[PDB]
Amino acid sequence: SMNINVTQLAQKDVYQSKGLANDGGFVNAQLNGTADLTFFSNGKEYTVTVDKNTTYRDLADKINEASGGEIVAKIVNTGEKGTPYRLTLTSKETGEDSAISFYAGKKDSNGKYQKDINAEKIFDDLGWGLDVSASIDPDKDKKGYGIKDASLHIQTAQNAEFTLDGIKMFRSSNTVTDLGVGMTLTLNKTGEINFDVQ
Amino acid sequence: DASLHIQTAQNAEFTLDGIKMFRSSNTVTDLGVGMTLTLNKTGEINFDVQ
Amino acid sequence: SMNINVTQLAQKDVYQSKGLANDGGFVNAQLNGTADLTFFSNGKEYTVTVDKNTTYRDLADKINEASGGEIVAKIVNTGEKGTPYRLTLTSKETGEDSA
Amino acid sequence: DASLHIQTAQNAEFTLDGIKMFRSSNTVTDLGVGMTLTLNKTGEINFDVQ
Amino acid sequence: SMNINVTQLAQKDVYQSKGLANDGGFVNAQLNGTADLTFFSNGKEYTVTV
Amino acid sequence: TEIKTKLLSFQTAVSSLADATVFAKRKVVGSISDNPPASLTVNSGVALQ
Amino acid sequence: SSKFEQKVKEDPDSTESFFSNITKYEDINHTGEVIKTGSLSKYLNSNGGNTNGLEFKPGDFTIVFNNQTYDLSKNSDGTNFKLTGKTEEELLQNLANH
Repeated sequence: SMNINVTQLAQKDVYQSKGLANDGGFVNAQLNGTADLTFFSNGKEYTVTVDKNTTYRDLADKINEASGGEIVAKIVNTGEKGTPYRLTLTSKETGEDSAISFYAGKKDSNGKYQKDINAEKIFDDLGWGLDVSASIDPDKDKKGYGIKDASLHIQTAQNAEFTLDGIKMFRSSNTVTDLGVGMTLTLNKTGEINFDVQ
Repeated sequence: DASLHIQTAQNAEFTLDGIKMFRSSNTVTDLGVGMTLTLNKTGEINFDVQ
Repeated sequence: SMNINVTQLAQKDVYQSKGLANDGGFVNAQLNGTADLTFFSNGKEYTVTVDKNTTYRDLADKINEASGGEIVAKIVNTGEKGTPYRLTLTSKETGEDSA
Repeated sequence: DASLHIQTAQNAEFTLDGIKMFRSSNTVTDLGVGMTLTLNKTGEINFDVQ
Repeated sequence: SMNINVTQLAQKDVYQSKGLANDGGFVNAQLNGTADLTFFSNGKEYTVTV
Repeated sequence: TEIKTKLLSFQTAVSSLADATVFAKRKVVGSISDNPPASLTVNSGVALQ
Repeated sequence: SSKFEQKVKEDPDSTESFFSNITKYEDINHTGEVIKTGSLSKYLNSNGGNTNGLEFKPGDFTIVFNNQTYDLSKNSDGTNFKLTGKTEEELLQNLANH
């Protein structure tokens, strides 16, 4: 038997764009051969190529393809008067490991980036307005810019946490895996509770 | 002359992860592509779909 | 997985009107560009166009067109310089958008 | 003194999420009529619209 | 019949220590021979050489 | 006799559904007219909550 | 059932049309029983314009449609009109014209 408390939950970062007219529009209204967009989540790099048939939705789909599900999407028709739309994205990584970051740059023959500021200003178009705290040639950096807005912060990156009767522990996931001989547990609120196995 | 309108009725809009939604009437079928949600009166909800 | 929250209290109306007109309401006229008057319901519409069709009743009738009468009331029918009706009303439906 | 009127029959009352009003005699009806509440017995309830 | 209030958490002597880069980290690998330690807990005395 | 009763009973359901009893009204419980224990009432055009 | 929802949201009226169709009132049959020329012609505006009048208590003569009060204050032919119009024949002919 034991006493418990929980005082974090490992929810993810989820970010959104501004109110776009629609994502059927193109990453920008018109393009060169390519524009290139980069994302990161917990140190992994994710890069996409834009083309002259790439709608904003195609960009969301490519992000999933380029990330292979490492960064996940959920999109919005806000239904707001006149401007019913938003575009949002989600991380695979969660907990204290959750964060996402944002950048634009094209890869080269060294497997290395080149900074596409033209594609960087596409991010503010996509409302994930880059948090400028990144002087980065991302291969070494792996932290892109964040974003600028909190209301656009669909969900936040943070750790999971709990006590056990005198002891406090933080955990990258809401799933507690091996509490004992064949045990598993979930976190559902930040609160105290007591338990018994008997 | 809202004085003839001695008292006024009101509605309920809804909020979302990060977001809050302006409306002309209560409806959240505009989650996205067909996903339909409805607003009760007062509460929060955390979600999982299974 | 997600969070949604909903916290907004609906309210009710209390009301006494101006009166519905008798058979005379002359007021105004038009301009060179077509003068148009219109009455709404949060996205739909109820309309009349003014060439000289510019009586109080033309307007009041469309106000009835928009308001729809989904209301409760108690009745007085006396008159006011050509205005046989006056009532005290209170809401049967809801909404702020519905103002 | 007021005590000679036994326990002093008075209003019938309720509460609606920060909204209230007083009526007892023969009726409790005029609570902003059109959508109204009426009282005869102790109760607690919730509803939702379809 | 009886009524109960309870005002005081029965607790244990619960310790948790410095953060370790290594549980396999050596408490001591070349102790200068041995040390001699003593403890009392649970109303019981303890003695050890380390 | 039994089957005719079945058709009579089925006939009633057919009769029941002939009526568009369902109406274009918002939906909530409680409509008594006089001396019920208690009731709060709302009607057929409300914004739903 | 998704079809049931479809048809109602598509069109409740046709959807009701399958069970029933519509509310039916009594046939609207009633007569203006007695009128003839020269009954009120000069309280009526036989002057051609609008110079003549007739006595009334408000709501002595009115239409109600959709439970809303309806109008009796213009020619259907578009000429000079009043509630106590030009003549007996004109007033009642205009309404049918209306």
